[PDB]
Amino acid sequence: EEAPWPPPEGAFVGFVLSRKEPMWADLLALAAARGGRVHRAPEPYKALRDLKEARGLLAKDLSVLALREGLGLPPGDDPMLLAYLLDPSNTTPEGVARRYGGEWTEEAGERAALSERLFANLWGRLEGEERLLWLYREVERPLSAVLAHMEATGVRLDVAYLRALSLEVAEEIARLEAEVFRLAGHPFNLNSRDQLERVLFDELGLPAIGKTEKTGKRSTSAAVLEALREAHPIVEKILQYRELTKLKSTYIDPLPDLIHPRTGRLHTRFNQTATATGRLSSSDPNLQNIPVRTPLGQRIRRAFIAEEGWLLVALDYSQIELRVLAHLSGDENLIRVFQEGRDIHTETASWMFGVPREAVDPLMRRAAKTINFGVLYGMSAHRLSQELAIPYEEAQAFIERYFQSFPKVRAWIEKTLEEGRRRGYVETLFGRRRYVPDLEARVKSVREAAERMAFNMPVQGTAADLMKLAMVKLFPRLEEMGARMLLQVHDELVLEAPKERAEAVARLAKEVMEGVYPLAVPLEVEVGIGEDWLSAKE
DNA sequence: GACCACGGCGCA
DNA sequence: TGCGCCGTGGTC
Ligand SMILES: Nc1ncnc2c1ncn2[C@H]1CC[C@@H](COP(=O)(O)OP(=O)(O)OP(=O)(O)O)O1
Ligand SMILES: [Mg+2]
Ligand code: NA
Ligand code: NA
Ligand code: NA
Ligand code: NA
Repeated sequence: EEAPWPPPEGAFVGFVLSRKEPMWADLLALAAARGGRVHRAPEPYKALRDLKEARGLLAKDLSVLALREGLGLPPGDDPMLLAYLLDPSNTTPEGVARRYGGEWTEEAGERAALSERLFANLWGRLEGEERLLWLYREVERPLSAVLAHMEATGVRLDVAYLRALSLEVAEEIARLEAEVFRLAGHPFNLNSRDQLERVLFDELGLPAIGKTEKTGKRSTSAAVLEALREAHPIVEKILQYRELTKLKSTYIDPLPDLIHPRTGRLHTRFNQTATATGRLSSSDPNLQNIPVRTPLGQRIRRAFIAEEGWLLVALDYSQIELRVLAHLSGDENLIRVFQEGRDIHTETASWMFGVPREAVDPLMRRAAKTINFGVLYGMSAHRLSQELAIPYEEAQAFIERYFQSFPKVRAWIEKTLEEGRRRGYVETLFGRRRYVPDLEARVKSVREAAERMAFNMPVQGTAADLMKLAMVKLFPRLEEMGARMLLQVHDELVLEAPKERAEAVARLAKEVMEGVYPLAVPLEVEVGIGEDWLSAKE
């Protein structure tokens, strides 16, 4: 059972970290298991040099830490990836363990033994599941290596810039805070939604609109505040206060404190088994939700910069989820729009909601986007009218004139739900699965909620599969050009390239992304270059 | 000190 | 539709 370090090749690794973040963790223990024997490493760090590959639960995490120490240790087989492909609700080692025959403990040796056992059991369950096997070998397993390099590389942050911006925003916050209190006739904690509720609906005469989900309090959400924007001067200042405090507390203040001492850069984690649809997630810190939609947000984007002598290259799949819907549904009108190379939102703004596409004003185009997104998420005419500043009836029509112009989308949604009810799951173009039991619920509200989750997954998940595949293909090509892949934001990639190669890099990555997997419609990629994330965007 | 539920909101 | 993080108001 107990055998001296080192282990034979192909052994499963087990390791304990002082904390969950690979880039910040002390490696406390390092074990390995193979053929019914466990090898525990006398000194974890030195023991790392003996390994040729990290095979086991949470492989990437160990690879990231290895890369941190200047070791080129790649992640290989990971039972978590197998489990997640079988059922995307398999997101943690704790859960996967109890489910497939072990216990996730806090000891390296037991973790190595667990990894071996779980892999054997899980690999057998993936026999016959050829499409999931293809996903594992061709996408998830290789992807884990790409992600490990991204995590270890990190991205550069203009700290002094954010420090200065912080002091600016702090001053503006105090003005709004002072005004709000003037209008309230007294100070209170403006960050407390409970105290705000009292002030708005009880102390001021403002009418409550909706209520909160769990506790049933009168909501003070943006949707509610926006509707009361001209019911009282205090509202506008509260909306602005919300924006500034959100951005300051979430990005401006925390980010500078997260710079790594060795790298001088910011290192997120790209979670590979975290979502029900097949998307990645980002945490510690989350870099897939850096602001950009507001002025202040854009000034925050500017903080993410290229290394000196380098440029950022930002690549973005144009309307990918819509293109994927065109393919999956086979709707002629939708397919023709993309094949003719037309702006789908502009076309959507003419095909319905009047005419003609020579064209529509910009405010009309966002109207079309709202509809499209709405269809994507199964948004009711209610929330659509509230999202469109138009009477409820005006929204109902807009939704109908949509399914008139793109009939096969309707047929596709109905077909997807029917098959989901029979099989108990839905799938992406590549066969990635999400089980959706509640399609058979006897409570309409629950059932319908489940339906929206169900038919959306094939779209969101196919777009995720495509991006993942693209990253897998793109990565080796960048390596050979001396370029870096830094971040992924669902439909977008951010790279780093030497100034002199930035053009060549952008051209190559663009073409690699557009040709990732030919569909019934072309994939168009928009690319931008700049010294910071904002100026690199379009 | 850590952790929780909630409402709220940042991004795709 | 899918995430992860914030402060509040709390518990332990
Ligand atoms: N405000 C919002 N609300 C909900 N979902 C949103 C969103 N913004 C984006 N998404 C979702 C849906 C799409 C995706 C981001 O795509 P783009 O925002 O770039 O819209 P695209 O289709 O490319 O039209 P373009 O104007 O760019 O031509 O994330
Ligand atoms: Mg876009
Ligand atoms: Na991992
Ligand atoms: Na139904
Ligand atoms: Na989606
Ligand atoms: Na090569």
